[PDB]
Amino acid sequence: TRSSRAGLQFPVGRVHRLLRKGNYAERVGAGAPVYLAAVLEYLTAEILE
DNA sequence: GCGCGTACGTGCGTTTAAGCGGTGCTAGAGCTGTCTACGACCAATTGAGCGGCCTTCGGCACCGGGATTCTGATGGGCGGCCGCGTAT
Repeated sequence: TRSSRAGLQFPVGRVHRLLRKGNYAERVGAGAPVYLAAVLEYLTAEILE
């Protein structure tokens, strides 16, 4: 389930919703919620340490 | 302020390559046309997430008890007080 299937530490089923409610393009590409959680986690980790 | 030094502006001549308009070629943008996959939407169920509320062990810095070391009144014995004092 999202983190699982994706294999990330970030919420994949949270940024998908905001990107569709922000109202960016007409519909949303399937690519992004998942990809978009990934880089975010990556940045998150780069600072903490 | 002043004074020394030199580098950077202004000139001419030499030189080098942009800009002009001439043609040719085909690549890659733009259009166009059909399919269908993927995202929005509506539904119903489920647990991740937020407020509300209070947890426990480890680490900084203040602490604890027991043997041991150093200071003080005590005391017999060898010496010195020279000055009042009794005896012949």
